[PDB]
Amino acid sequence: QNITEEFYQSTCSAVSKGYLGALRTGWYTSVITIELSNIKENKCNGTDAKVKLIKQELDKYKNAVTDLQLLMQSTPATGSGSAICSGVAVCKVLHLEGEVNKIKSALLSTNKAVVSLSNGPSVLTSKVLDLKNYIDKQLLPIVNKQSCSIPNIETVIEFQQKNNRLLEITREFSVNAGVTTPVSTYMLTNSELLSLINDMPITNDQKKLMSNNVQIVRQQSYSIMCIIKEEVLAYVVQLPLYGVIDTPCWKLHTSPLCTTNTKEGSNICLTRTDRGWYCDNAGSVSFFPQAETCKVQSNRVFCDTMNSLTLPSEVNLCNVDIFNPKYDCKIMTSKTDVSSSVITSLGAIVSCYGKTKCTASNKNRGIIKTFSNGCDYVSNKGVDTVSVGNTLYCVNKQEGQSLYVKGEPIINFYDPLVFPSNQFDASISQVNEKINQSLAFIRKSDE
Amino acid sequence: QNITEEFYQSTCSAVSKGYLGALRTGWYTSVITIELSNIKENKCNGTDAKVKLIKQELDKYKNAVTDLQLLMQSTPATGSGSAICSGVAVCKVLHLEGEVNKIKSALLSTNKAVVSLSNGPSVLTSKVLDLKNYIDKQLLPIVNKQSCSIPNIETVIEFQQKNNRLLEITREFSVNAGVTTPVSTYMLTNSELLSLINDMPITNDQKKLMSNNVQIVRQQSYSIMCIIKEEVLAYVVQLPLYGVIDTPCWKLHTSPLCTTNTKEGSNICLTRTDRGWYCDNAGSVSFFPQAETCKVQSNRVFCDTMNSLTLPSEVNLCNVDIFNPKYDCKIMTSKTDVSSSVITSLGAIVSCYGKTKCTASNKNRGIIKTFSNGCDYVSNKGVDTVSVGNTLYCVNKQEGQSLYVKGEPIINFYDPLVFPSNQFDASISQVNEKINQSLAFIRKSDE
Amino acid sequence: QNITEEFYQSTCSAVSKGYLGALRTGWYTSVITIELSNIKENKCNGTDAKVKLIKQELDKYKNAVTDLQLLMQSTPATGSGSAICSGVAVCKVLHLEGEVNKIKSALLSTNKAVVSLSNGPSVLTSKVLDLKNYIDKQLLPIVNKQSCSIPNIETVIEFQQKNNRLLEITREFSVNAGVTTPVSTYMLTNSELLSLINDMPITNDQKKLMSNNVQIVRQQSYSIMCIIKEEVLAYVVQLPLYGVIDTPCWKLHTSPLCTTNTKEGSNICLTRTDRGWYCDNAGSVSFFPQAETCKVQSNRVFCDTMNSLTLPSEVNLCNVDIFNPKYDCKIMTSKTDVSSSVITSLGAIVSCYGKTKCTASNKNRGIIKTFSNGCDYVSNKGVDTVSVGNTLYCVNKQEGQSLYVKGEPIINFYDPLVFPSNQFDASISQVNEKINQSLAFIRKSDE
Ligand SMILES: *[C@@H]1O[C@H](CO)[C@@H](O)[C@H](O)[C@H]1NC(C)=O
Ligand SMILES: *[C@@H]1O[C@H](CO)[C@@H](O)[C@H](O)[C@H]1NC(C)=O
Ligand SMILES: *[C@@H]1O[C@H](CO)[C@@H](O)[C@H](O)[C@H]1NC(C)=O
Repeated sequence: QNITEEFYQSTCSAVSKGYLGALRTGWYTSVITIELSNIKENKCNGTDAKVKLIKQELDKYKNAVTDLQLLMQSTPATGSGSAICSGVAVCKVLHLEGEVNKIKSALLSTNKAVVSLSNGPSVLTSKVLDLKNYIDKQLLPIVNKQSCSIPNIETVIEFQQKNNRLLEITREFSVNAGVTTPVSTYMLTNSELLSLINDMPITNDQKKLMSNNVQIVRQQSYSIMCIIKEEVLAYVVQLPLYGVIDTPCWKLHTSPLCTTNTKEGSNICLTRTDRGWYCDNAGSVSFFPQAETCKVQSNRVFCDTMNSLTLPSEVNLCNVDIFNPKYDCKIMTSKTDVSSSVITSLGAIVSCYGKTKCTASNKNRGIIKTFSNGCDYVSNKGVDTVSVGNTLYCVNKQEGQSLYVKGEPIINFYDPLVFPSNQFDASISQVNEKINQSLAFIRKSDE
Repeated sequence: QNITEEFYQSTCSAVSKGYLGALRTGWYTSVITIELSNIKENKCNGTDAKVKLIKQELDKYKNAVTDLQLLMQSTPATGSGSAICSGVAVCKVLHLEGEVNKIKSALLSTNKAVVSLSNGPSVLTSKVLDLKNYIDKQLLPIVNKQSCSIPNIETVIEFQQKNNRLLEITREFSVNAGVTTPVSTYMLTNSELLSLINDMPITNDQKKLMSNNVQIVRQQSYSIMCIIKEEVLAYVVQLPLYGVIDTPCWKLHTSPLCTTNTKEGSNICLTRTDRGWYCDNAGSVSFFPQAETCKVQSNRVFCDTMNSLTLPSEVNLCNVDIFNPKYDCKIMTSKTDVSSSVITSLGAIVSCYGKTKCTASNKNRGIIKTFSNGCDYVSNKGVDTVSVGNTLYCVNKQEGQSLYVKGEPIINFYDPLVFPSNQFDASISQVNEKINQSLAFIRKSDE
Repeated sequence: QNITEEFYQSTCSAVSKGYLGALRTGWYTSVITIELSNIKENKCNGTDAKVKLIKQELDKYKNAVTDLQLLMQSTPATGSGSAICSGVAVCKVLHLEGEVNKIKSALLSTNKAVVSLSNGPSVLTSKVLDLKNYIDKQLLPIVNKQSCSIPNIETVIEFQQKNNRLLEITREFSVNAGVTTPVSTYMLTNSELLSLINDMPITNDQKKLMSNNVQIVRQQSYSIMCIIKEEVLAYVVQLPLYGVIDTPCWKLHTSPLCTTNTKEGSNICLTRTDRGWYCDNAGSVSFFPQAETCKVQSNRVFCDTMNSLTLPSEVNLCNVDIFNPKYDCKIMTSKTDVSSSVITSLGAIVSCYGKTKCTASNKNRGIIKTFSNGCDYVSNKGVDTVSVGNTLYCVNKQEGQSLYVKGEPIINFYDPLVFPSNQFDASISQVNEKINQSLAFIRKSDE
């Protein structure tokens, strides 16, 4: 893992390079079945406590079954509808007549089986729980008589253990309108997930990747409820396919860059916009503005292209030349010089203004650097914490090399009188045009 | 269900009509009691494992009881205080002396009972768990001797099952400062909720509505902890009363509308503001800006007026004439032409700019539409996915009719030199006044 | 508890005073160990149901152990890395050879013990669960033979109870990448937390404070996973140290202040910015802009300085003189006069504009106050609810004294023609300078 960082003194921004990205570009759906028992209440003369315990657990089984039924009778729309059409397409096929009977026959003797549906896909189905065999074989002879037979206490415990997975799956599907993410161990055990990864149409290097990051895989997966019909509970798990592997990725960090005059009210500020994760993707750059869309593990990043923006690759030139014409680099302006700090991958940017006490300390040496007014940076080599005012941040102690790219702060190139200080989604060149417009009103009204 | 949609080419916005709204306007509180056992530790000479299991579960019962006590001794304020005064008013009455004794007497023989409190309301109380009868009858003869009696293994399992609901209710009330939402199956089982709906002072059509959408009802309900006193645990469930039923509701979708010049830096943008859910409400329009405030089920919408804004009904004319003087329609401006798409109820708005590759595909036919630069729309009829750059969205496959309302994009009516490009919460007429002000500075400085 | 409030009619803002703050300034780490059993599968000829139940629970024990191992083999970075360096420093020491053996020896006979690590700290270690003794003593004689011995049903239940805490701790550490907050009862029981508070190097008054607010303490704590190695599961709990106790704190509430002309489009608005919690802190003021960073219990506030801004104490003069030169008080401007209300600690600010029906009611008297157009305030004395349009808010019924500070609304001091209506993070003096600039263009172009 070659993680490196670059602080640009001129724009008060840093870029953390060297990350290998795995971008989600496709979906792999799989059908998960639970064999249920079509057992209407069959209540008999019962008294001894083992029978009461069985009848109680049996009512919890019926309530979970009717709840999954009212969940499929009326399914509320979810904010995930734009990401689940593939798994939903499998559920719509399962609703066809005879289709639940097909998977019901293929999984008659085995747990796993490939099934060609009436919509063509050769989908892979599994069978993680068998309640029809247990209730109809171990319980009906106990409840299908004039008076109930006495089950042994081992059966009471075994039925509470088996029925448990059904109750938790019904709880998640009910509170989330049939669509859950991340995918829990109740929907798919770690053992079942690794077996599903092994059976995926991916390279052996991708199976090793998803198997070594199962929690991230779970967080980028969906579990979709299909149907309860004819003693079968089926639901689709939608797993990520990372069509982009090992693509270069980097993270942009930005902090306010103000002037440091001694008279308050005479200072102007500037901040680069669009901080977050950038990855090379198909001749363009995929930008992820939201913080939860990229999970990081050491050297590696796992992003979902669902919540990304597609930018031309020239967007990276804002990191090397912000005044560069191939790309209109974006900034925001204000006159709000409040001190702050940003913890980067290998150090910390500190924007210190006013009377704020900014410093960087080592746990055993004490304060090793005092920041003056302006925007500065310190590496994690020898630094443990950074204090800005009354706030103390912890520096990431990850190994890597930092580079301080010295340069004049670009905020000094601007005349304060004509500066646009109210700008939000503004470009470097847009700001220069507003300055030419305020300068033309004085050029004409001097001549 | 008559769901229809209208895309306005002129403003790059769409309106999804035909939804029937159910707006929350009132609250129905109900008291939920759990009979507890005032049993101080009564530890005796115990050794056999059944006694250990009982004593362990009994300590978990005392810790849950003392935790509910420290929860009512000091109750942290919650961000829900502006929505729970009705249920809280019932809890303040329960704290009166003799009032817990009243409900304790009315529920002596039955589970449900109406109780007239010392604040007048005829409230409906229930009794979902009876631990006083079970501990004092089944457990004290086992622990109230010199040496403990041996309980059978059926009692150990039955006590872990009954004590379980207490522990989960105490967990939710403890982590949430006594106020939980949504209302879980631990606070109120699906069986108890449907019975509470049946006993509500609502029409039979509203009971069928809440009973068919119990999860949405749960998400729009509160469970408030009252008091633990004199062998009684009481808490109030605050359920929604939908005074507005079947009111017309619609959803506004907006997307950036920019000019498409070939020289970057010469383009101006405009976006309609206030996207979200609108419902007719009491001679006005209730607007819901936040995304989680309206749950949708097929044709129907369930909103809470707690987080809504009240607008004049003329706000709908921004959908028919945005240049119309009865209402100052709102826009935001910029020069940020980044491509994007919005998945609507029956199609997709696509704002394509620059070199971005925007398209709409069918699963079996491939690309069926390529968007050019500007703002456009495509219906879900025959369309499965929409790609903008490296991002792929899924189109909602819901049945309904779309209408493409052709019209000149209003961004073309604006001169770029005098356009206000930094506007956030700006009106159509506000922007026109800023244009008259920049045009007067050139009219006077030409004459 | 002396809670008081002050409404400033001139700026449409209120300040709730009298709160005693407890600001987190340090961390107290403690090591929590669980003795595990290094037991490879030792599967034997087993058939009777008690053996099946044991073997099932034993596989759930191994899966939880391997999951904690893959969690420590690859630990994903978390957004909490800037707040956990202290507890992480203890985990890095535990990874040293012989260091897990040290705590393994000190806790050989007792549950609690102070341990001097190979990094100096005298840390306090505990031992909350002993699975090595239970599996190796109660289970291996049952599974380490040619054919498995029959365990009694008491052992099956006791092992499911003991193994349970391991499975829930592994679930939380797995889904959260080894760092959880708040700290659950699974990580640390209420009994263990109070005992940890008693053993803390704090005054007796701080132990009473944290013990009376354990849920807030839990919400401001972290549980960090260390290592699984040599039959020991260790994880660090990072508890808050409140170096600031009983410091004066107050909460600023702001609401839009517009003009009330009868011709729409001629009104200008202004809103004070930086609403939230303020606390005196080390010669400065700690401001908390985010809503979840301060938990309130009656009179008291518990904040974390991690997400605060440090402001000069002159920031309070925006509450007494907003036109005052020692501090540049901040405002935002617009022309968006939409009615709204803010529920304060002791009353409600109501900003009423247009045709909106704003009122304040008592539950038994009905409407007791009708607001006219402008910004106004009403105390909670005699008031239960406040209605703005179709929205009804509940007034906090907390006891305290309100003071209505009468004054001319400052929005009336501004000429509408030259007002800057697009301002976001703007100062009072910044706005005055933009007004001098628009007035100079007319002074020179009249002369
Ligand atoms: C003003 O416009 C000219 C175009 O001739 C350009 O070269 C110059 O950079 C502009 N001024 C500023 C301050 O950007
Ligand atoms: C300028 O003001 C006049 C008022 O006489 C108005 O009719 C016109 O629409 C305004 N101009 C623009 C571009 O809105
Ligand atoms: C204009 O500038 C002068 C400085 O001489 C200042 O005193 C005055 O307050 C400014 N005007 C406004 C409206 O703030």
